[PDB]
Amino acid sequence: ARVKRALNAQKKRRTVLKASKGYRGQRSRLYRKAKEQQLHSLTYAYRDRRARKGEFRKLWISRINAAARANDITYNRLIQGLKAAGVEVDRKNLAELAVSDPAAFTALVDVARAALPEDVNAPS
Amino acid sequence: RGEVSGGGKKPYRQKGTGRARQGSTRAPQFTGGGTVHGPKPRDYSQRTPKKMIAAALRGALSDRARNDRIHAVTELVEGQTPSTKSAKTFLGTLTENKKVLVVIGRTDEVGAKSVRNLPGVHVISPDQLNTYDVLNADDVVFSVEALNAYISANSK
Amino acid sequence: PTYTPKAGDTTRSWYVIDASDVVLGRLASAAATLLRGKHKPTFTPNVDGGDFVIVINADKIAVSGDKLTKKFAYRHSGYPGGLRKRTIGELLEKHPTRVVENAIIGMLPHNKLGRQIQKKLKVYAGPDHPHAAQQPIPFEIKQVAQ
Amino acid sequence: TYAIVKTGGKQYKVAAGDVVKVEKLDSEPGASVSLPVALVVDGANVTSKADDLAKVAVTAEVLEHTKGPKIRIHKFKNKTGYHKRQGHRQQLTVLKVTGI
Amino acid sequence: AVPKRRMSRANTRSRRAQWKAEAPGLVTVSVAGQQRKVPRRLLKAARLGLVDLD
Amino acid sequence: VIKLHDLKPAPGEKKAKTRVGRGEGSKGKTAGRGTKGTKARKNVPVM
Amino acid sequence: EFPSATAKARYVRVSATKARRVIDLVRGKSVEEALDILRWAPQAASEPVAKVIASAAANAQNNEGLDPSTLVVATVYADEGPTAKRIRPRAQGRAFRIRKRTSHITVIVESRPP
RNA sequence: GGCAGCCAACGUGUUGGCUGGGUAGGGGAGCGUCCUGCAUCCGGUGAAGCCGCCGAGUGAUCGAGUGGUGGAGGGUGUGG
RNA sequence: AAGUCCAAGAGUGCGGCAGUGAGACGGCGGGGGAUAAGCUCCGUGCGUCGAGAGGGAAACAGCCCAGAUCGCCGGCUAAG
RNA sequence: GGUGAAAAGUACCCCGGGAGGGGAGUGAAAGAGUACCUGAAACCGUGCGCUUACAAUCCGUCAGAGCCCUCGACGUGUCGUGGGGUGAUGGCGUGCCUUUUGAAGAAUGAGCCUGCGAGUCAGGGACAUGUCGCGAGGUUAACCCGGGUGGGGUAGCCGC
Repeated sequence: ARVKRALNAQKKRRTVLKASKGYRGQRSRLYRKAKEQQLHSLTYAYRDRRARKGEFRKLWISRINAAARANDITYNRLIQGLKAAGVEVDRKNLAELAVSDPAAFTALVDVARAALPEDVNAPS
Repeated sequence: RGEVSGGGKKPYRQKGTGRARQGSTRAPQFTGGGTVHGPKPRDYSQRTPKKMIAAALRGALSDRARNDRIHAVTELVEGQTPSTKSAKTFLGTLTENKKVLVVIGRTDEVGAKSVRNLPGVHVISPDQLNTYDVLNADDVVFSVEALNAYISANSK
Repeated sequence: PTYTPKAGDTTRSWYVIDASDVVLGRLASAAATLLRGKHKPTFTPNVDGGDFVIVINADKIAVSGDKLTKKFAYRHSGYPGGLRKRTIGELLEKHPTRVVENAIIGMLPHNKLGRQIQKKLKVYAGPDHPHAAQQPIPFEIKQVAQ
Repeated sequence: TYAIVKTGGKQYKVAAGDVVKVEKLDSEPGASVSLPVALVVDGANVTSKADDLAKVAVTAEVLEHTKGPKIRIHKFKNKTGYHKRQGHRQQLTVLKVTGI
Repeated sequence: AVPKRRMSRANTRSRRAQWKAEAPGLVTVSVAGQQRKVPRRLLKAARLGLVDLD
Repeated sequence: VIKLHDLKPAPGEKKAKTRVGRGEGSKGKTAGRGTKGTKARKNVPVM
Repeated sequence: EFPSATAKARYVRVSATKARRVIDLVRGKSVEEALDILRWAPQAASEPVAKVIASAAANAQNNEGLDPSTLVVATVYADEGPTAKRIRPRAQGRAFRIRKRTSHITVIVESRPP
């Protein structure tokens, strides 16, 4: 029973090269060099799927802080005040309001400032 | 690599040539070299216990008898001259299934020849009756003598 | 999905910052903030969404301690021994806009977008600037208290 | 008017007729789901108090259940021989907000 | 010395594009009634009939 | 009726040969032998 | 699509790169201008190219019944062909490989309006 | 919100609690190849192969889904 | 005596199969050294790397936080 | 090694010295032209789309403008539960294998593709487990008879 390593062998090669369609140079043409980049490609995909949440939260925080400064409040005091007021709007939607509806963000800024302690620096 | 022709000599020096160390042009990696673990002639027959063989056959015959797939016959055609047309007609009147195992005695050359040329009809002797044959056949047609011989040889 | 600034979404304003008596670090930090656009809720780090900043009176910037004579701006030409150094005082004397601009590009990101951001920093050493036709908005550096 | 609905552990800004993909829901397509709200904004009014939000619920029709993109995990450690291939298709529910 | 690494196809192509021929500048000349095109350097030779205009 | 296509082995009668040396997913590379040594290329005798 | 004629000079005894060096001088040009450029181009690979282009124009005039003056070399390209492998002996009895390369020069001339 | 390993409960497989980084290595279960017993099904109304498209699977991989080339053998089940 | 106890996936015994038997650094206790070495040799129900991704030490196996089953464009935090 | 079922292997046109081709023909097919079944990859072109000449890039990944196509919608050209190509820009990002305490390592091997290339087989072997058969018994070896698997074979072997 002599089996040729051709039908079976080409399947993973076609898969890896199809995935590598778009890579520069050998990484898109040679199965071996595409496989090396595909290992790194999916390692990065996993890493960046897990870091995308953090980096989008960073973007949201940057925008919320921008709107907070516009509304004359600090971002951390804004978050403190929102928590004290019991506003459970996450940073994604807060930044959405900051960008689309600045009046809503000003309303929430007023809420957070109202719910802040009379003295933020007091030990409480 | 020891059976393929040539390859006795070390192809080239051990060191200095910048090439991989080869000890023969017939090593397995070489094109045209020898097969490492390729097939060798083997005797696949297995010493299955006699009781296991007999029980498997009795079980196959039991399955057929339970399903009413065992038929008996005094003769296959009529005697003397074989007649495939007559034998096919009779096996049609008996069973409409395709695979039929005709357990016929050694002496009934007439019936053997007559039924021999039907496509899905294996012919076996009562002493050679075996699992694979009975299981492969949809029906089992015994000549009365063949059935009696099998029953005698087994009850004995 | 989160808002992404499209083609016709980056509106840039013009801020003029008076550097007289302002700390170099403060001025540069606030200028870099404006140039990046960290003050806009539409901020996106992959976009040059910032505002033009015109620093005036760059020659009367304020430093602290002995940095005016013991802090050196270095440059290497590539040729061996080609390390020139000029104290902040000498640099203010020769190229007054230099000190402030170097501080601001230092505080900017170091990449292609950073160098595209630099183009919006129009620092001037005199009390006057040419961009009066832009109606630049005066910008005082204020701290959002807590 | 738009509400920041809470559904599937996440929050989504929606308005009447907006379509959102959310985590899976135990409702057949065409069924209606009442989802709690983190904040409603009606033009100018902003309902932020949890007391007044617990009384407003965003109603949404389940258009269908879909499967998200095919994530292909291939955990790899070099000089180790450790590869682990894995796949994922998150089960999501598509909701069209009927109103608030 | 020997090339330490295979040159990337991009670098190979960019350096290989520099091996190109320059198109000769062709000037019209009247030979035997019909008009032909020859290099301005061979213009005098064509006028004097010294160029084998196939 | 029972047929040759109905005959199957007993549950747990047959076990899949272990294909050693085929990829890192199964017993790959060293083939269950570990790194260098005598036992990486030969069987040390029992005595 | 403008009417067109093809011509394939196959197994030309010129390296495909050298055939291309002269093809680039003419691709897209009128047939008459292409033939003049190839006539005065120093590159010896120009003769096969000129012959392919002339054959394309001749096929256009005869087999397609097109006006020669309206023809331009629409798409001309030289592909690699079979390579013969020869041996060049060198110092210390080391045999290097010489590659006698060939090229298939394909010309496709189109009859474009004036 | 999805999957998987152990365990329990009751059922006639649902739930729940824990637990699921991993080299040497151990155990378990599988994908794919071609060769065949048997059984079936597809094929000059176009098999395989190859190139795609649209997709599919928790993985190896899959398309008795499809289009191009093709020209004659293939698939599926269940075993060896 | 309790706790842990739908688990530590514990301990012990007997079997199938192993791999390992080159360790590294860090804290503490020590020998050799010059109470040098990123030195060397020990002890350490000490840790981590080895075989460990993620965050922090800038970068930086061994340091600090923390042990990656998968997906979220949710939230709270550790070291910092 | 493989044209095609059959040589029907291009009587006679055109470009060329020829090669080779374009016609025209044979052929079911010339996407079978004695370079010939199928015709993969490497490799080399050409055409089109996007992108790039201020930029420091393990060549990816995640966000992602712009541009170019596709499927729907509404039937304004703009929005969508869309899809595909390209990728300005930003974040993150130190090849694979081997061997190591530890390698992206400036340690080893690999220029690339295709094909091949390594725990296999014999034995009433040994041990252990699974699974059948029969069971205080279980098996038979050689050999004999069967155009086959089947039937005999009580010598021995292991139990006891």
